[PDB]
Amino acid sequence: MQIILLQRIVNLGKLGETVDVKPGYGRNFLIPLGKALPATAANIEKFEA
Amino acid sequence: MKRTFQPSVIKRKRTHGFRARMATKKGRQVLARRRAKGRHRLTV
Amino acid sequence: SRVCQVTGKRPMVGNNVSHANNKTRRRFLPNLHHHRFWVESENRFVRLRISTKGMRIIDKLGIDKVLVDLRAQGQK
RNA sequence: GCUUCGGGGAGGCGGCAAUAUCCUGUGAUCCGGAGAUUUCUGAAUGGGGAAACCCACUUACCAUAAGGUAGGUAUCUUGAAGAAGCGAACGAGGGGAAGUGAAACAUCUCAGUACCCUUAGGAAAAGACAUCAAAUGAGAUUCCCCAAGUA
RNA sequence: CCUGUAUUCGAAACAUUAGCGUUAACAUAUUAAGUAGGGCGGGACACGAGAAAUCCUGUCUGAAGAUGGGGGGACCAUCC
RNA sequence: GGGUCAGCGACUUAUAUUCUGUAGCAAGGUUAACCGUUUAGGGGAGCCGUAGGGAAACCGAGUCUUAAUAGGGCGUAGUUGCAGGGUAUAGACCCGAAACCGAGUGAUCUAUCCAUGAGCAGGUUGAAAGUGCCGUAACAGGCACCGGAGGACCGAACCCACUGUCGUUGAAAAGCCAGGGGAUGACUUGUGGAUAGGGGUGAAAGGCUAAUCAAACUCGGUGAUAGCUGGUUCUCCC
RNA sequence: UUUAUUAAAAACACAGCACUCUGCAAACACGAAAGUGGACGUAUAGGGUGUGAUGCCUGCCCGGUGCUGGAAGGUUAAUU
RNA sequence: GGGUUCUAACUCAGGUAUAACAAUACCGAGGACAAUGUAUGGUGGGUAGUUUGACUGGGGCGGUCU
Repeated sequence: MQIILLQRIVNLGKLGETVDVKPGYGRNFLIPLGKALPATAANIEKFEA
Repeated sequence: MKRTFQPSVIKRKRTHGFRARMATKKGRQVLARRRAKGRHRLTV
Repeated sequence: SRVCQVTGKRPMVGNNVSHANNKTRRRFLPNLHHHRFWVESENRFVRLRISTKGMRIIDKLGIDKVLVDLRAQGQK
């Protein structure tokens, strides 16, 4: 899963950087608890703006 | 000799009733077969 | 029933085939699992009985797209 | 059995099955089109039930008594309109045997047949090439005769 | 001889069929990704795994996307 | 095997193929589906024959094998209709299984269970407990009274079925008579309900599950199959 | 208690004994699943098996087949 | 290349609220285990379909089958 970081978290990357995570990690923790967003054009534009 | 048959209208009506036949989908098929054959007495 | 909503997968029929080539009727059941999908557009968890391919479709297309597809399909 | 609109012109009130009272040129009986009435059970649908039964609620009106008249009150789907149930064969789809044959029998056959389930229409399905062909190429689908009991 | 046959024929009313006109219900894609293909297990193809092409999918996967892709009965190249 | 008589009763139909007879054409014969104001006429796709050899390529009155050109193997009047004999696929000359499979109907009989009611004349026997007295250091123990337990006893109703006779085309598809067992309990019985077939239930006999049980009944597959039994109808000639 | 309808018995059952399983969403059973009985019970409880009041008792054998425990070594599927 | 820990998937036939079942929300208890889908080895008369030859001074047993 390609995902944009919404905050610093260890061993993955910086704020706003796009990482690849395991689908379970991305789907069950980060996105539901508001630490990242799915990697789409409409979300990268939202974050950059 | 209590013989095989011993009539009781209440049990007969519950077991072979028109309403009991309608309740189950299969029994409606039996009733429809009686109607198709042309039998005058559909149910007891 | 044991049917995947997103993709409509349902039990398949087939044959158990022995080494002597004896055939017996068998079923192939979908990998159905209960999963609570987080939906931001409604700020809530929606529980679906979904297949693994269904979860992959959630991953690829988005819970919003799949949910609107189900609502168009009917039961919601 | 009633009303109306047409036909018809001398008998008629269905049959076993006649009798009696009667009707009929003021057009009867009879035939065709339309309309009205259409008890109760039955999808039955106000609730229930051992079908042709029991018990109701409510709106309006009437009666003054212990009621009558005309309605409304099932469930589901869609956003007030639909659906339910029944009934030949054919179509499409979801499941799907065994007797039998092989001179036994398990691969195989029977056969995707019998049967169960779902669901339409006068048909259904399919249908236009991400199809064949390798001939000078043809040009959707469906059905018939060959190819051929051949590969 | 009677009812008939050949022949010519009637409709107040209603149904049905076709043509035309009009209405209100629905539909009206814009070129196609969890798709083609692939591993495992099955099914259908006259074809019983067979050297087995082609189609469907329960499971796990998964492109190119016209400078591309499918088929032409394993498979490769050329060709159509 | 047949009581007798009368009626019904068993080699068929469709297609494919081989041989024979007959008819038309004849190195040619014939069309199928279809069109058709439809038995005519059209429709030449297709089929058989006319050439065979070899697995095949390939060759061809030849060809295969072989180094061989030797040797050897195989080779050097039909067709379309009609009729008949046979064969192949279909039920296939007729009748006849015990069986297997699918879907339904059955617990009004019977097996167990659930809920709710009812029944057990009459007469006996006398457990625990209890009371009182004696007695014990207290215990214990003894006697009398009282008490009414028991899958307790005798014995009707009720339930059952151990013996014998009768009956055996019975009064009865399981009985009658004379005796017999239990008879306050693991009892009997009324009503309603629940368990359904490779399933149920079973104090267990493979017992019962509607006079049917080592796998109920009805319909369907089904005209199951039967190298087996039975039958197979007019006449004469070789 | 039993073979309704040729067998009522030494057969079945029985109280009692023993082994074994089950820590509860128990084991076990019906069912495709849900849902049930077990049980609105809890190791003095429940299931299965054998024996069958009571008195005295219940000897030897783990080689075979089961069951319990162990993995040092050999062999071993898909998959890769 | 194995373990330990965590929770956020998943489970509860645990408590509270929701009239009751269920679901849901929170808490609590587990927890990448359990369980289920596909594939796969073992076991499996619990259940099915079947086989288990012939000659023979009847059959079986013995003997024989070229």
